[PDB]
Amino acid sequence: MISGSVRFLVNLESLNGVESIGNLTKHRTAPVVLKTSTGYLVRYVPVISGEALAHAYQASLVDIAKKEGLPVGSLSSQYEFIKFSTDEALKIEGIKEPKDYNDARRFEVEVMLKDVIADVGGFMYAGGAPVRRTSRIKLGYMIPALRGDEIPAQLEAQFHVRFAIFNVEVSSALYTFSFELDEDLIAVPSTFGEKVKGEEELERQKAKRVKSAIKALYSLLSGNFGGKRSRFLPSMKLMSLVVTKTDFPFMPEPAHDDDYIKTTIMRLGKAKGVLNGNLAKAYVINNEGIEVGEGVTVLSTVEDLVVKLEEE
Amino acid sequence: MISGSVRFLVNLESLNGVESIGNLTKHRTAPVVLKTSTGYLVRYVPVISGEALAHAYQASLVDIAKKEGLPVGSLSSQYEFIKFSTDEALKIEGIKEPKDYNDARRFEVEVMLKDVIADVGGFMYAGGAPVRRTSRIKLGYMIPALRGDEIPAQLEAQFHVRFSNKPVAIFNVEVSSALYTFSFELDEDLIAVPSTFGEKVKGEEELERQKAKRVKSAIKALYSLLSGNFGGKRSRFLPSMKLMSLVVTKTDFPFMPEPAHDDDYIKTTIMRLGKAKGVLNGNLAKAYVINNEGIEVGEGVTVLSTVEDLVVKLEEE
Amino acid sequence: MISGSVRFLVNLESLNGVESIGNLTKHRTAPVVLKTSTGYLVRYVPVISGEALAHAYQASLVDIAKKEGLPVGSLSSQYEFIKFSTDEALKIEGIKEPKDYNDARRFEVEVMLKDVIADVGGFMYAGGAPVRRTSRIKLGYMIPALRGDEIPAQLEAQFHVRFSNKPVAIFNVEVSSALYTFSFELDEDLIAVPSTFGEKVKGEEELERQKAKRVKSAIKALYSLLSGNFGGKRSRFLPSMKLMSLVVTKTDFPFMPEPAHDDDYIKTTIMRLGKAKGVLNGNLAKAYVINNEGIEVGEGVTVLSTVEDLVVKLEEE
Amino acid sequence: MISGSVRFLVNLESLNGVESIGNLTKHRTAPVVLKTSTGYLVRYVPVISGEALAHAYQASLVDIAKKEGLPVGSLSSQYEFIKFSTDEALKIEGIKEPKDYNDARRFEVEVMLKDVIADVGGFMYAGGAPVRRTSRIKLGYMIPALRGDEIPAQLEAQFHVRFSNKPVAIFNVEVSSALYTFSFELDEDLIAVPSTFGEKVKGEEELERQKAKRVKSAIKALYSLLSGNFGGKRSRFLPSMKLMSLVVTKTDFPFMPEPAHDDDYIKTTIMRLGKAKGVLNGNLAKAYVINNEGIEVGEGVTVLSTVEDLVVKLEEE
Amino acid sequence: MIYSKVFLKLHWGFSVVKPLAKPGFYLPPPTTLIGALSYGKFRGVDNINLYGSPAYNFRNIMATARLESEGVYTEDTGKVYIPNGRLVVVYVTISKEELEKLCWSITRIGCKECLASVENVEVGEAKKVSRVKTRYYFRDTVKVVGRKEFLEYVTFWENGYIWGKEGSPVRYILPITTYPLASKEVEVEAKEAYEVGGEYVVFS
Amino acid sequence: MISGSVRFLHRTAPVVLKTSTGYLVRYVPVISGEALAHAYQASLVDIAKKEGLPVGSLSSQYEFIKFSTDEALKIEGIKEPKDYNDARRFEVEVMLKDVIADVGGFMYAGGAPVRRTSRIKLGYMIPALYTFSFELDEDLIAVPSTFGEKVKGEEELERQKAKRVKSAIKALYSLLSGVVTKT
DNA sequence: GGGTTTTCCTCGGA
RNA sequence: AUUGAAAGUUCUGUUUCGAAGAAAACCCGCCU
Repeated sequence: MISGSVRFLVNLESLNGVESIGNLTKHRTAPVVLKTSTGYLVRYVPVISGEALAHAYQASLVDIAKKEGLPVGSLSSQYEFIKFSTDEALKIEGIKEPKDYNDARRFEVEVMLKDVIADVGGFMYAGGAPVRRTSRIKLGYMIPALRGDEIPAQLEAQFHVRFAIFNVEVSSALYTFSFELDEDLIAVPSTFGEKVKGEEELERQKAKRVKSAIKALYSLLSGNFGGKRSRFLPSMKLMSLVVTKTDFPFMPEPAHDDDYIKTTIMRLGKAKGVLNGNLAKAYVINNEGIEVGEGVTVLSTVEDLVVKLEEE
Repeated sequence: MISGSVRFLVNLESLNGVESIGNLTKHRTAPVVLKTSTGYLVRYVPVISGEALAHAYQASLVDIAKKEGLPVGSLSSQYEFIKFSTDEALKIEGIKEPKDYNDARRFEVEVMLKDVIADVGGFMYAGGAPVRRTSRIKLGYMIPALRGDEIPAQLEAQFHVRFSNKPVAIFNVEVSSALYTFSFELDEDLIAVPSTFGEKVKGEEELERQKAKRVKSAIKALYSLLSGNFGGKRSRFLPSMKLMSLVVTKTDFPFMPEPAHDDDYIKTTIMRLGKAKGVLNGNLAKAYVINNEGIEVGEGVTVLSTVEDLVVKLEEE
Repeated sequence: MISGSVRFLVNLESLNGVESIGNLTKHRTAPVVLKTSTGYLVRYVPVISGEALAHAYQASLVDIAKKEGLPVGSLSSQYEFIKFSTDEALKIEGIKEPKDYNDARRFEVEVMLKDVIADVGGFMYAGGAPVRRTSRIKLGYMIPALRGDEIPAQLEAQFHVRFSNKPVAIFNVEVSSALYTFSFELDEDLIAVPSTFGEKVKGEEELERQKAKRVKSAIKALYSLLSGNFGGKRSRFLPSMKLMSLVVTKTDFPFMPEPAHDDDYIKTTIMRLGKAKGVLNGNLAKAYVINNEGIEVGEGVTVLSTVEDLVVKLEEE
Repeated sequence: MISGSVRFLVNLESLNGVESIGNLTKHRTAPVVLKTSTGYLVRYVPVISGEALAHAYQASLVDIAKKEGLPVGSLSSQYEFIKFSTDEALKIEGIKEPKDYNDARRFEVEVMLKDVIADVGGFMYAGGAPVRRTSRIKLGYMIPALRGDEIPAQLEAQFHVRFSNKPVAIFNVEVSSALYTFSFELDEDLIAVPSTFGEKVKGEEELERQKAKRVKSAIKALYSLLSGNFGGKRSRFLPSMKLMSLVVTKTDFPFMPEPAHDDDYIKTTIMRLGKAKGVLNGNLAKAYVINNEGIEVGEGVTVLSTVEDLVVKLEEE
Repeated sequence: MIYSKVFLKLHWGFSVVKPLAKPGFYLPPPTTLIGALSYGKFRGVDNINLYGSPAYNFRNIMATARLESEGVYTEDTGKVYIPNGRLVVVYVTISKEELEKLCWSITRIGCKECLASVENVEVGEAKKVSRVKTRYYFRDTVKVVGRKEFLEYVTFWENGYIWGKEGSPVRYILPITTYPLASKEVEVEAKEAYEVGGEYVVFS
Repeated sequence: MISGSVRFLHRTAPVVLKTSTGYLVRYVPVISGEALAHAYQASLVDIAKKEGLPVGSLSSQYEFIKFSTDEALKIEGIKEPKDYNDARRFEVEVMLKDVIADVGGFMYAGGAPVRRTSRIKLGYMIPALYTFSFELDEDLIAVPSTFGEKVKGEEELERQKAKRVKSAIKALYSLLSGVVTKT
C-alpha cells in the first residue's frame, strides 16, 4: 500500500461553498477541539471537504485512462460521476441488472470491463441485488494544523458590485491532509463466488490500471481540485510531504506537529519488525527545514516521487 | 491479565452511524451525567460503540492467523463474524451439533480447533444444548472526557451535493470532534483452554501445542485497536487521530485501572496496583506508561515512546 | 459490625437486564417518591438489583477461599450458587439429609465444614427438617440519588446491526447513566458460628481454629464490591466507574449510617454515631471516610485516600 | 405517659410479604377511597403491619435486657416470642401454673421475675385459670399519608433469575415506595406493677428495685424502632429509610396526638393538648418536635435535632 | 338527662373482629364505646374481681356514635379503613364532671392497634321527644318510614364483659350503605327517642 | 496551456505568512480579481473590434452582463432554448455573435440551464511589490463545451478558431503592461 | 436546478 | 383496659452468553 501525509499553504481562497444567505456566499466551517496549556478548547475554523478531492482525482483518472486507451464508461466520459447507481445509468450504458446473488460477481466484472472509475474509486448499486465496491483511495477533510495554542487560520468577507451587490467569504489557512491507496486489489473482484469468463482481460490490463492509478495522484499532489477557480485562483505551495510504500497496513502520523516525519519513520521500522513485513520504503520532501532524521531518501519535486512510485 | 486505559484526540470524524432521517446522516449520541461546581447535570455527547472495536480486532486477528498458519473457519475467512451461532453456519463449516450436555465439551474443542476467532473472541450456540464462551477481550463505549465543567466535544451537520448536467442529489452528514478515552482488558491465561466442565477429550494435545502461537497472535492483534483502524466511513471522512496518554498493567490478579476522565489517573493507578498486589498476595505486577501531553505520572515506572515497543514488551514477557 | 454507605458515578452502562421485547433489550427501572418544593412526586429511574452484587461478592469469596486453602464445595468451585438447597446438590456434594430437628445442628456444622459460601452468605434447605441461616452480608438495590428536584439520571436506546454478505440482524440496547448510591452491612462477629440452637457437636474445634481465616477472607471479599466488578454485559459495554464518597463505621452495637441521598450525610452519621455510643453504652466505635467530591465531613475523623487502605485497616483491626 | 407520631419516607422496600402465588411474592396493600370532582376512586396502597414492629421492638428489648443483666426466659433468648402461653413453655422454663383466682397475682409476679418481656411485651396464658397482661407499648399500622388529592405510593414487580450451567430459576418480587406515617403510645408508669387486683404477695420489693432499670430499658428500646431496624427481606432488599417529622408528648394524663395525615398536625395537637391539660387539671405536658420537611410548628415546644436527644430527654424525665 | 358531644379522629382505622374465618363488624358496637370511656377511670387494672373485665360497672352509660366520612371494608380478619376521618360520639345519661373528664381522655377504640383520638367536646342538657330525623344506628324493633333500602342487619351483644361467658344475641339495625361505607338519615316514628344538640337520637 | 506569473512594483484581507519564528496571521491590502477580469475583457473587446470578429450588441458598450438575463437576449434578439438537445444550438447561437461569451464563459439559468466555464482563470493580488499568477487554456477556444449531436454553424467557428486564439493570446498585453510558459 | 435512493427490525435455556 | 389479652410470611437465587449503518456523490458555472 502507498500511504502519505502532506502540508499545503493556501492564501486568499474560496474553494468550498455552502448555502448562501442574502447576498453573502459562505465558506465551509467546522468545529475543532484543540489542546492548549490551559486545557482543552473548542474553536471554529474553515475546512474543505474531501468530495472535491475525490472528484478531481477521478476526473484526472478519466483523462489519463482515455489518453492511454483504457475503457471509460459513457456517463464517465462526461464528467458526471453518478456511476452505476440508478437504473437510468445502466440503461444508458447498456448493462443488464443482476438477477440474484450468484450472478453479482459477473455483473461486477462487466462493470470493471467498461469503466476504470468504477474499479478504482468504487461504486454502489441499490436494488434487488445490491452490489458494493469500496474505493481503493481514501481521503479526508482538509483541516488547518492544530498546532500550539493559536490556529493559523482566518476568515472574512469581501464586498463586490456589478457596474448588483454581493459578498463573498474568503479564508486563509495552513491545510494538512493524508491519503492511502492500496494497489494490491486494483482490477481484482471483491465479490465472493466462482470464476467468470473475462477475468483474463482484467489480468492483462492490471498493470496499466495500476500505472494509471499511481499517475492520477499528481492532480491531488499538485493542487487542482477546488472550485471557484475562475476568479479566486488560490496561491498554493508545498511545505512538507512524506510517502511510505509498504506490504502491511500502516498509517503515517498526521501533520499537526512539527515532528511527524521522524516519528513516522521510527514507527514504520518498528511496525515492520513487529508484523513480519518484507518491504517498507519512505520518501521525504522537505522545504520548511524541519527535523527529518537519518538514512531517509530525500527528493526535490513531486514528479520524481511519481516516477519512483511507478518504477517500484 | 493485561489491562489498560488510553486517550485519543479525534477531529472531523464520522465513524459510527445511526438510522438516517430525510437526507441527514446522524452521528451516534448518548447522555452523560457530569459533576460541576453547581451540582450535577445531564448532557448529550457524541459516542462510539464498542462493536466496531471488536469487529476490527477480530478482522486483524483473522489476518494475522492466516498469515501465521493457524486454522481459520470458512465463514471467518470472509469477514462475516456470525460464528457458530445458527444451523446454517454449522452446515457450511461442517461441524455436527451437540447431542446433550455431556457432548458439549467435544463440540467446544472442535470449534476451537478450526477457528481462532471462536476461541479468542468467544462464541454462543443456542439450541437443545446451549454452549457459551465469554470473550477474552473486553471493550466499552468510546466517550469524550467528562472533565471540569465544559465538555470538549462538538457536533454539527455539513451540506453536500452531487453534480449533474441535466438537473431534474443533496444530502447532509453529521460530523463530530471530541477527546475520546477508553479502556480495555485481555486475559491471556485462558486462551486455548476449554471453559466447559466435563472430562478429558481427545484433541487437546494440539490445543496445548498451539497455545503459544494463539497467545502471540492475540497479543499482536491489539495493534489494530491501539493504532486506530476501526471506524467506518473511512473512504471520504478519514479521521485525524493521535495519541495522548496510555497506561498498561500486566498482573496475575484481577485489577481495573482508573478511567481517563481526570488528569491524574496514572499515579493513582500505580499506587492502587501496588496496594492491591500487597492485599491480594500477588506475584507479578508491571506497569508501562506512554505520555505525550506532559501530565504527572510518578516515579519508578517504565516509560515508553511508541506502541510497537509496548507490543514487543508484552509479547516477550 | 461493619456498616457503610458509598456513591458511584456510572456512565454508558448496561449492567442489569430484563425481559426483551422484539429486538430491544430493556434496562431495569423502578419508581421512587421524591420531595420537591411543590410537594411530593413519583418518578421512574433506572436501578440495579442487589442479586448481582451478592453473586459477585460470593464469586470473589470462592476465589479467595480456594487461593488461601479454605474448603470449597464441589458445586461451588464451578460458579453455580445453588448451594445445599435441593436434593440433587446434596447428592452431588455427598452430605446426608437431616433426620429430625435434633440432628439439624449437626447438618449445619457439616455444611459449614465443606463450603465457606454456605457459612458466610447463608443457605436454605427445604424438606422434612428445614434449616435456615441468614446471610452475614446485607445489600440493597442501587438507586440514583434523590437529591434536590431533578434526578441526575438518564436512559435511552442504541441501534446495532450485524454485517453480512448475503442480506436475507438489527437490535436495540438500552443504555443508562446515573449517580448511584448504596449501603451495606456485614456482621463479622457471627462468622463460623452456628445459628441453630441445640447441643455441642464434634467438629466445632476445626471451625474455631479456622474462624480467623474465614473472617479475613470475608473482609477481603469486599474489595470486589468496593472496586466495581459486579455487573454483566461487560464484554462490549465496559462501564466507566469512579468513586465519589464513602463512609464506613465499625461498632460493637447495632447502627445504621445515613443514606447518600443528601450532600450532608457524613457529619450527621458521625454525630449520630457518637450519640448512639453514649446512649447504648458501647465500647468501640470507629469511622473511616473517603472523600473526593469536596463535601463537608467534620472534625476528628480519620480520612483515607483509596480502598485498599480501608481493606487493610479493616483486616488489622 | 408518652405519645408520639412519626412521618417516614421509604424507597425500594419489601418489608412485609404475603402468600406467594407461582414464582411471585406479593406485598401487603390496603384499599382507600380518594375524593374527586367526578366521583370517588378506590385505590390500593402499600402498608406495613404492626406485628413486625412489635417483633423488632421485642427483639431489641431482649438484647438490651440480656446485655444489662436482667432475667430473660429460656425460650425468649432464642428470639422465639412464644411467651408463657401454653403448658409446654412453662414446663421448659420451670414455673408452676396458677392454683386458683386468689393466688393468680402470686403467679403473675413470678412470671414477671423470670422474663422481662413478659412485662413490657405482656403475656396471655390460657388454661383453666387464664391470666391477662397488656403490652406497655401500643403501635399502629404503617400507612401512607392521604394528603391532598394524590397518594405518593407505588408498587411494581421485579423479575429475577438464577444462573446454572445445566439448564433443566425464575422468580418475581414486589417492590414499593411510599410515604409512611405511624403513631405509638408508651405507658411507662404501669411498668413492673402487677395488673391483677388482690392482696400483695411477697416478692414485690425486688420489682421495686428493678423498676428504674426496667423503665430505662423499655425507653431505650424505642431507639431501634425510630432508627428503622424492622421488617424482612433485608439481606438482599435493604431499604433506604429517612425521617421527615416527629411529635412526642410527655404528659401525666391520657392523651393521643393527631395523626400526621394532614400537612399541619403539630399546631392542632398543641392546641388540643393545651385544652386537655386545662380540662383535666394537668401539671406535666412537654412537646418534642423534629422537623425536616419545613412545616409550620407553632409556639411552646422544644426544638430537637436527632432521635438520640429525644431518647435522652425521655429517660431524664 | 345531661349530655356531652365529642368529635374524634382516627389514625388508620378500627379492626373489631366478630366473635365465633375471621369476619369483622362494619361499625363498632357500643361495648367498645363504653370501654373507651371506662379507660379514663380504670387505668392499670386488667382484671378486677366482680373475675371479669373491669368495665363491668359502666353498663348504664347509654351512648352512641356515627361516622362523618367515607370508609372501606377490607379482609386481608375483617377491618375498616377510614384514615384521617371523623367520628362523632354522643354521651347521654353520673354528673357532668364525670363525662367531661373521661371523655377528654379517650384512647384505643377497639383493638390495641386501633388507636383513636379526641378532637373537641361540648356539654349540655338533653330533651326527650317521641317524627324526628336521625342518623345514629338503633335497635331492630324501631320502626322506619315507608321506604327501606339503606339498612343493614347486624348481631351484637349486651352482660358479656365477664370472660368465659357468652354475650347475649341482639339484632341491631345500622342505616348503612354496604359499599362504600357511609351513613344515611331516616325519619323515625317510635316510642322512646331523645333529642340532643339538634341531631336527634332514636333508642327504641 | 498558456500560464505564467507576473510581478509589479482600501480593501484589506488576511494572510497566513511564514517567518523564521514560524507562522503568523497578518492583514494586508488586496485587489480583487474581478477588476482584472473586467479590464481583460474590455481589452479583448477593443482588440476584437479591430478585426472581423463578432461583438455583441450589448457588449459593444463596456457592460459585461453577457447573456445572463432575458433582457440582454431580447435586446440582442436570440431565442431562449426549448429542450436539452437544443442547448448546443443555443450555445453556437451565442458563440456566433460574441467572442466574450466564448472565451470568458457565460450562463443562462432557467428551465434548460446552459453553462460555459471561463477559459481564463485569475486570482487576488497579494504583496510580496505585487505578485500574481494567471492561467489561459489555449486548447478550448471556439470548441463547444456542451456534449451532443453536431449542429450547423460549427464550420464558421472552425474557420474563426485561429483568429479567436490569436485574439486571446494578444489580449493579455493589457494585464502585462499594468515569466510566461506555453505548451 | 437539485432538500436521498436497499437491506436486514432477534435467535434460546430456565 | 373493649370478643379485648399473647403472634415478623422468615430464610436461600447475575437475564447470562455474541454481532461494523456499510458502500456511492463538487454549491460550480460571468458580474468595476
